[PDB]
Amino acid sequence: AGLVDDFEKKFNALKVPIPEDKYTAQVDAEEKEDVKSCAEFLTQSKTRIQEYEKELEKMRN
Amino acid sequence: LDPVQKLFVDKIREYRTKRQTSGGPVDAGPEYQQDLDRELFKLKQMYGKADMNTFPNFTFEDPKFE
Repeated sequence: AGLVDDFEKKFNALKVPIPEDKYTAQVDAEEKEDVKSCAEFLTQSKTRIQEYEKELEKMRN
Repeated sequence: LDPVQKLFVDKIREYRTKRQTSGGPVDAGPEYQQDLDRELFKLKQMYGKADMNTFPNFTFEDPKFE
């Protein structure tokens, strides 16, 4: 005896890390690829889109 | 614990005659000791084995990510 008691305080006292990272390039491997996604391809793609719209204006004449 | 007083006088005092000694409780009885040692180890084998007078603290881990 005193095992449970020893264990009691020690278990109630015994604490725990929380499990590591691996692969959290995602937060970043996002936003930069996101600039490619969105902005870089976006803006270019809108630039394309507009010329056809302007030219569909022209084709409306 | 139970009854009849002349018979139980023979036995109920013999409940506690055993208890009315405690280094070999009027007999621990070598056979009791031997088979006890057998079953107490064998019990230990039949148990889980991570010492029973020690605290199994924690472990840590790291899960599959790509």
